[PDB]
Amino acid sequence: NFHPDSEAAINRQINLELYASYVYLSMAYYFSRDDVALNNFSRYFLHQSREETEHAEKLMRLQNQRGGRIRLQDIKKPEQDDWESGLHAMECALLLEKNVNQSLLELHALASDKGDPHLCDFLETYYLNEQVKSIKELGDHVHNLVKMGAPDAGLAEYLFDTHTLG
Amino acid sequence: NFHPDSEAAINRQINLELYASYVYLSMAYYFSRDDVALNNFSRYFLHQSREETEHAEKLMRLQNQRGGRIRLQDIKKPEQDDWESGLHAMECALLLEKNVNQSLLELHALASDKGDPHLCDFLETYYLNEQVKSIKELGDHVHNLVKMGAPDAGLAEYLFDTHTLG
Amino acid sequence: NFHPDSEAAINRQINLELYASYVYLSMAYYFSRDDVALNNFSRYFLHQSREETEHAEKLMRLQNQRGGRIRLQDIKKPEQDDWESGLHAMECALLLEKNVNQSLLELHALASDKGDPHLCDFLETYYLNEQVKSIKELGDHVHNLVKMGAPDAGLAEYLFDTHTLG
Amino acid sequence: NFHPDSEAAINRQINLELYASYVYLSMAYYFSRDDVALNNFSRYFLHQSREETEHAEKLMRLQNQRGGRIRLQDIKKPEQDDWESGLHAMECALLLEKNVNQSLLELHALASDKGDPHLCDFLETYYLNEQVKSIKELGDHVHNLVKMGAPDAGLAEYLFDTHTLG
Amino acid sequence: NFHPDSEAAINRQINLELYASYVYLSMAYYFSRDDVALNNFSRYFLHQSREETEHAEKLMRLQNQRGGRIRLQDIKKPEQDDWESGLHAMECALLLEKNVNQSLLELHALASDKGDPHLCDFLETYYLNEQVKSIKELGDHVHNLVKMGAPDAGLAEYLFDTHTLG
Amino acid sequence: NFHPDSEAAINRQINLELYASYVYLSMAYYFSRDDVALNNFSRYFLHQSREETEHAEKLMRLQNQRGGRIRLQDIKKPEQDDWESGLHAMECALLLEKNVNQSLLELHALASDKGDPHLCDFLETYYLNEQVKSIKELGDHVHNLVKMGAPDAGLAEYLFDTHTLG
Amino acid sequence: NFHPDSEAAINRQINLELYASYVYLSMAYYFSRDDVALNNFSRYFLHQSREETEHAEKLMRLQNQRGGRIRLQDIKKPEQDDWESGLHAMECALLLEKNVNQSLLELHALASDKGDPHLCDFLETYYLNEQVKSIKELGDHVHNLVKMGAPDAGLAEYLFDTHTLG
Ligand SMILES: [Cl-]
Ligand SMILES: [Cl-]
Ligand SMILES: [Cl-]
Ligand SMILES: [Cl-]
Ligand SMILES: [Cl-]
Ligand SMILES: [Cl-]
Ligand SMILES: [Cl-]
Ligand SMILES: [Cl-]
Ligand SMILES: [Cl-]
Ligand SMILES: [Cl-]
Ligand SMILES: [Cl-]
Ligand SMILES: [Cl-]
Ligand SMILES: [Cl-]
Ligand SMILES: [Cl-]
Ligand SMILES: [Cl-]
Ligand SMILES: [Cl-]
Ligand SMILES: [Cl-]
Ligand SMILES: [Cl-]
Ligand SMILES: [Cl-]
Ligand SMILES: [Cl-]
Ligand SMILES: [Cl-]
Ligand SMILES: [Cl-]
Ligand SMILES: [Cl-]
Ligand SMILES: [Cl-]
Ligand SMILES: [Cl-]
Ligand SMILES: [Cl-]
Ligand SMILES: [Cl-]
Ligand SMILES: [Cl-]
Ligand SMILES: [Cl-]
Ligand SMILES: [Cl-]
Ligand SMILES: [Cl-]
Ligand SMILES: [Cl-]
Ligand SMILES: [Cl-]
Ligand SMILES: [Cl-]
Ligand SMILES: [Cl-]
Ligand SMILES: [Cl-]
Ligand SMILES: [Cl-]
Ligand SMILES: [Cl-]
Ligand SMILES: [Cl-]
Ligand SMILES: [Cl-]
Ligand SMILES: [Cl-]
Ligand SMILES: [Cl-]
Ligand SMILES: [Cl-]
Ligand SMILES: [Cl-]
Ligand SMILES: [Fe+3]
Ligand SMILES: [Fe+3]
Ligand SMILES: [Fe+3]
Ligand SMILES: [Fe+3]
Ligand SMILES: [Fe+3]
Ligand SMILES: [Fe+3]
Ligand SMILES: [Fe+3]
Ligand SMILES: [Fe+3]
Ligand SMILES: [Fe+3]
Ligand SMILES: [Fe+3]
Ligand SMILES: [Fe+3]
Ligand SMILES: [Fe+3]
Ligand SMILES: [Fe+3]
Ligand SMILES: [Fe+3]
Ligand SMILES: [Fe+3]
Ligand SMILES: [Fe+3]
Ligand SMILES: [Fe+3]
Ligand SMILES: [Fe+3]
Ligand SMILES: [Fe+3]
Ligand SMILES: [Fe+3]
Ligand SMILES: [Fe+3]
Ligand SMILES: [Fe+3]
Ligand SMILES: [Fe+3]
Ligand SMILES: [Fe+3]
Ligand SMILES: [Mg+2]
Ligand SMILES: [Mg+2]
Ligand SMILES: [Mg+2]
Ligand SMILES: [Mg+2]
Ligand SMILES: [Mg+2]
Ligand SMILES: [Mg+2]
Ligand SMILES: [Mg+2]
Ligand SMILES: [Mg+2]
Ligand SMILES: [Mg+2]
Ligand SMILES: [Mg+2]
Ligand SMILES: [Mg+2]
Ligand SMILES: [Mg+2]
Ligand SMILES: [Mg+2]
Ligand SMILES: [Mg+2]
Ligand SMILES: [Mg+2]
Ligand SMILES: [Mg+2]
Ligand SMILES: [Mg+2]
Ligand SMILES: [Mg+2]
Ligand SMILES: [Mg+2]
Ligand SMILES: [Mg+2]
Ligand SMILES: [Mg+2]
Ligand SMILES: [Mg+2]
Ligand SMILES: [Mg+2]
Ligand SMILES: [Mg+2]
Ligand SMILES: [Mg+2]
Ligand SMILES: [Mg+2]
Ligand SMILES: [Mg+2]
Ligand SMILES: [Mg+2]
Ligand SMILES: [Mg+2]
Ligand SMILES: [Mg+2]
Ligand SMILES: [Mg+2]
Ligand SMILES: [Mg+2]
Ligand SMILES: [Mg+2]
Ligand SMILES: [Mg+2]
Ligand SMILES: [Mg+2]
Ligand SMILES: [Mg+2]
Ligand SMILES: [Mg+2]
Ligand SMILES: [Mg+2]
Ligand SMILES: [Mg+2]
Ligand SMILES: [Mg+2]
Ligand SMILES: [Mg+2]
Ligand SMILES: [Mg+2]
Ligand SMILES: [Mg+2]
Ligand SMILES: [Mg+2]
Ligand SMILES: [Mg+2]
Ligand SMILES: [Mg+2]
Ligand SMILES: [Mg+2]
Ligand SMILES: [Mg+2]
Ligand SMILES: [Mg+2]
Ligand SMILES: [Mg+2]
Ligand SMILES: [Mg+2]
Ligand SMILES: [Mg+2]
Ligand SMILES: [Mg+2]
Ligand SMILES: [Mg+2]
Ligand SMILES: [Mg+2]
Ligand SMILES: [Mg+2]
Repeated sequence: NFHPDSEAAINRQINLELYASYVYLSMAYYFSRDDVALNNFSRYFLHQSREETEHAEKLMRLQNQRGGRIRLQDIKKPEQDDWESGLHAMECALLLEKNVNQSLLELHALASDKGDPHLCDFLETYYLNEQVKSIKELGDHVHNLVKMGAPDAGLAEYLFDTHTLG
Repeated sequence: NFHPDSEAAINRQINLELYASYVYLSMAYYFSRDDVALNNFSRYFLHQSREETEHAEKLMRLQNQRGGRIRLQDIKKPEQDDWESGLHAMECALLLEKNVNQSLLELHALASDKGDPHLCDFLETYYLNEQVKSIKELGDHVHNLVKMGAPDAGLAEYLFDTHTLG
Repeated sequence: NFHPDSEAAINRQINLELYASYVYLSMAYYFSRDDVALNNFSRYFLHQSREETEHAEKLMRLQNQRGGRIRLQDIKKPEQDDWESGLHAMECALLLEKNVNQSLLELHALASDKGDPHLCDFLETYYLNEQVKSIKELGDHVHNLVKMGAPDAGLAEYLFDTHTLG
Repeated sequence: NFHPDSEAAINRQINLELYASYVYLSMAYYFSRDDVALNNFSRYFLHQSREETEHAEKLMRLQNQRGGRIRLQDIKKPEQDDWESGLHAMECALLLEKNVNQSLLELHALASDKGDPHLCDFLETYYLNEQVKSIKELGDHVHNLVKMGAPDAGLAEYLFDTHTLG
Repeated sequence: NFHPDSEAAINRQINLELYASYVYLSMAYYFSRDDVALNNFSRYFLHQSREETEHAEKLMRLQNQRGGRIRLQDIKKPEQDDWESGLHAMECALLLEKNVNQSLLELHALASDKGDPHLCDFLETYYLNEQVKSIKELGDHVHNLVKMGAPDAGLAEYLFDTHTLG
Repeated sequence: NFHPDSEAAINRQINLELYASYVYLSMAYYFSRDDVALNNFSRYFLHQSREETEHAEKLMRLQNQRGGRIRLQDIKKPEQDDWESGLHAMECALLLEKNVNQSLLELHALASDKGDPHLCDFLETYYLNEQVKSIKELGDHVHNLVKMGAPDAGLAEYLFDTHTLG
Repeated sequence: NFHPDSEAAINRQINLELYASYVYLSMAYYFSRDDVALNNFSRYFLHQSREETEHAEKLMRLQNQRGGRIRLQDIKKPEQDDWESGLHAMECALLLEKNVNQSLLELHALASDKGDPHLCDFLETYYLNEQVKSIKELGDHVHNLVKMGAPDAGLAEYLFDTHTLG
């Protein structure tokens, strides 16, 4: 029981998860630049990158298990190589995770229309809550950074780096 | 002491390592397809993918350490999604690793011309021998698979999967 | 296989490493002054001093191993006894390490011209990367200190001392 | 109690054992070639090489203990550098070990004629049975390889490599 | 990327390392003669012999890894069977190691001309420093033995044997 | 309670301790020369060098604790780079330690005149007895070396190196 | 299967082994004399005495096992009570062990003539090699002692006692 629009949509989500992994990887190595040097922001985003790779692998295994055929696409480069500040990176990540969430919600609605409860359950089990938690955590971080005066307050990002992300 | 052609070439190698990671990832999930089902070929290529990601990260850290600026590019999709057979995948990997090697050798020669012994040493230390070992190992595997009659001999790939890659 | 210009240059590097050790020692005891009292800056620079002594000893052992004759020179005093601030000391260290690096690069180029691959390898193995890492780390520290408002912001150096150098 | 023909014959056996060591070393590195890649054949022959070196050292110690003078000779190269197949190498080894055995039997007969029971006992204790066991084991291996269809059956040597020599 | 002059030169070095192994083996069993009986000189040279065999095996593995073909030659006998004294053996070893070093330096220069950085790095990593250390250690031993009055001073070699080589 | 002549004198002693450290370092690497090769003399003098660095650091901490200002000077090179023999080095060290002792005694007398019991106690606690013990130990060593016939007796320094300094 | 000449010859060897035990016992207590005082020579010879007693007991058990009748004889006193020097004792022991060896070889030849392979094997297993090793070891010791200048060099025997026999 597996539709072609479903196979295709899963393949599209695979690519999106790999893109998310790459964005986070880009931010991780931005924050270990010599003129940024926020080593816990770096570690934070590196860990998120690795999570996103696992998100992609889970969908690839789903595709294999349902007898679909994985069709990989180019992984697009992140839209910035200078992420400007710890606050700006967090805000960009929050938007990324909200766009990923809405793609997952779209995929869920497609699965519901197709009467594919196995795909709905897979998404609900592995993706939808983790996305909500991600979105909440990034939102938390953005709020704290703004309240502390980032990015122009000289100490906000340094102190956020050593305590919250430490 | 860091040239712009050098920075650029390192960025090009970063992208190539990420491409290699993606090729191996593609082969890993080909071999767990229901009409392939060579689970040790899958594990083998998955491990190689993860190594290639580390190869890319080491160059990104080098770029940061030398004060260069990482400039990421799209990661191109692998040229096949059906890798046809365990032998064909191994042959395709051997070619990939030889092309990666020749790009690394080109980068080494650029570094030598630029009088950048730190970059030469980095490459020699982390890349050139691992590439030779990789190339040798894949060559070993290709030879064994051909000698056993792959891919048309029904038992060659199954038995290679359970013993050599087990 | 060992040239006299090579022996001489190694002796010059020995002296430079011992000078670097002395500079760091001077900064270590500046920061435990009663009107400075940044005890983790002190510990940081003391550790760097001890590393530099080991850098000098490794070259002395190289000289002995190659059958050269160690010729020691006066170790010059550091150019300041009041290092003014945690930021100023870090900036002065970064410059010192860049000058040491360029002396090591000069020695490497001399060894290459002399066809002395043992000396090239020794330098590449023990010196060139450690210098790049040092330079990067000091650069990181300088950037963080400036961003936090050092030296005139009353809390920047205190907080850098307790977190980054803690 | 030690004859000159005896001293000379022991010296000749020393050289023969060292030759055997070298043959096995040659076969070990043949089987780790990229177009052979039988890593357990390689390990097997490498272990035999090391045994043969010990066989030579025991006779050198005997020579020293009896007050004879060790007179070393050139160690001849093995007669092939391409050993052609796992079966052909095993057959060549069996012949080598039979020729070594017959040289040891000749030495034993010389010792018996000379009334040198210490040399007879040394040979019987350390050499003659190990040779018979070697010859039997190689014969076992040759028989199994032929029965399985080596070298032209694509799987015989691979499977012998992974099970018998694993 | 592997030249025929390179393959040939590596094969020549293999043979030279095996020759060095044999020289040391010859000296080891000289010093356990009943009219020499310097059992720590014996152990010392025996250990050096085993190291040299490993030096040869590393180059054989390099040859296999680069896709070259190992071509073994006769291993020549050492030029003496009576090494005359502990001092004379040490002096002969120092010369051997200097000749081996110069052959390795020649091979390095060949690799540099051929633009083969993998071979340069292999040599620098595994051979050139060990040779310098060897040469220094043997030189140390020769100097101590001469200063103590060897070989004609009845106690020099005995005492060197029990303390330095003990 | 801290005089300017006192601050100055402590600074002069700091420099003298650092000079002593450097002399010992010079002797340590003399005795690991290939034409000296007395590795326990080397270790002995290396340990003394490290002690002298600690002697200097203790006075720097004293200066900081009393609110004085450390003023570092050039560290002069040792007066010899060829220390000639194990006996000559020991004799030169004994003289160095006696000159350091007399400088410490001078500093103590200055402190007594200034009514600075904290400085007197510091010196008595950390310096004066260690100096007497040092002087006695070096004197012991010199006496033994002369009695054994150093430096011209071929075995005196070798045997002193392996037993007393072992 | 046991001849009377064989029984008799074994009885003669028993007595010879007991004589050897007594000689060594005599030398052991010579070297603990107050005007000799070489306590490791003493321990060495005492251990050899105990070995010789075991050599005699093994032949007595052989005699009992073969159904022969042990016929003991007087144990003659050693031919000296003043063994003169550590070198002279070692030389006297070497001669004793060579005479014991030749008696054992004579017994072996008798057994061979009598077609008594059990007695030949007993001798070869327990006696002939131990004798060769003994003879070699004593020869080693004699050579070292002469080379060091014994007995007239005041330090040769003392130093041999503390190192070789320690
Ligand atoms: Cl899967
Ligand atoms: Cl695409
Ligand atoms: Cl950008
Ligand atoms: Cl911003
Ligand atoms: Cl923003
Ligand atoms: Cl900020
Ligand atoms: Cl980094
Ligand atoms: Cl791009
Ligand atoms: Cl395809
Ligand atoms: Cl295929
Ligand atoms: Cl194909
Ligand atoms: Cl197949
Ligand atoms: Cl199995
Ligand atoms: Cl050294
Ligand atoms: Cl100077
Ligand atoms: Cl100043
Ligand atoms: Cl400042
Ligand atoms: Cl400044
Ligand atoms: Cl501040
Ligand atoms: Cl031996
Ligand atoms: Cl020959
Ligand atoms: Cl051939
Ligand atoms: Cl064949
Ligand atoms: Cl054949
Ligand atoms: Cl086969
Ligand atoms: Cl290999
Ligand atoms: Cl040849
Ligand atoms: Cl000779
Ligand atoms: Cl000589
Ligand atoms: Cl000579
Ligand atoms: Cl001697
Ligand atoms: Cl302090
Ligand atoms: Cl000054
Ligand atoms: Cl001098
Ligand atoms: Cl002198
Ligand atoms: Cl003097
Ligand atoms: Cl001396
Ligand atoms: Cl019994
Ligand atoms: Cl009687
Ligand atoms: Cl007597
Ligand atoms: Cl005598
Ligand atoms: Cl005598
Ligand atoms: Cl004596
Ligand atoms: Cl001693
Ligand atoms: Fe996680
Ligand atoms: Fe995700
Ligand atoms: Fe996400
Ligand atoms: Fe791995
Ligand atoms: Fe790679
Ligand atoms: Fe690769
Ligand atoms: Fe460190
Ligand atoms: Fe340094
Ligand atoms: Fe440094
Ligand atoms: Fe805190
Ligand atoms: Fe074995
Ligand atoms: Fe053998
Ligand atoms: Fe054999
Ligand atoms: Fe199996
Ligand atoms: Fe070793
Ligand atoms: Fe070697
Ligand atoms: Fe060597
Ligand atoms: Fe100490
Ligand atoms: Fe001192
Ligand atoms: Fe001192
Ligand atoms: Fe001793
Ligand atoms: Fe015993
Ligand atoms: Fe006996
Ligand atoms: Fe005996
Ligand atoms: Mg994709
Ligand atoms: Mg996360
Ligand atoms: Mg793009
Ligand atoms: Mg873009
Ligand atoms: Mg539902
Ligand atoms: Mg549900
Ligand atoms: Mg979830
Ligand atoms: Mg996330
Ligand atoms: Mg937060
Ligand atoms: Mg890229
Ligand atoms: Mg791999
Ligand atoms: Mg594309
Ligand atoms: Mg394509
Ligand atoms: Mg290198
Ligand atoms: Mg590598
Ligand atoms: Mg690989
Ligand atoms: Mg294989
Ligand atoms: Mg200097
Ligand atoms: Mg450091
Ligand atoms: Mg100055
Ligand atoms: Mg100045
Ligand atoms: Mg380094
Ligand atoms: Mg540093
Ligand atoms: Mg920092
Ligand atoms: Mg020979
Ligand atoms: Mg064997
Ligand atoms: Mg030949
Ligand atoms: Mg031939
Ligand atoms: Mg046997
Ligand atoms: Mg064998
Ligand atoms: Mg078999
Ligand atoms: Mg050869
Ligand atoms: Mg060695
Ligand atoms: Mg020859
Ligand atoms: Mg010759
Ligand atoms: Mg190089
Ligand atoms: Mg290099
Ligand atoms: Mg090396
Ligand atoms: Mg060596
Ligand atoms: Mg020495
Ligand atoms: Mg000073
Ligand atoms: Mg001391
Ligand atoms: Mg001066
Ligand atoms: Mg001077
Ligand atoms: Mg007191
Ligand atoms: Mg004291
Ligand atoms: Mg001292
Ligand atoms: Mg003393
Ligand atoms: Mg009796
Ligand atoms: Mg014994
Ligand atoms: Mg009597
Ligand atoms: Mg008598
Ligand atoms: Mg037997
Ligand atoms: Mg025996
Ligand atoms: Mg005995
Ligand atoms: Mg001895």
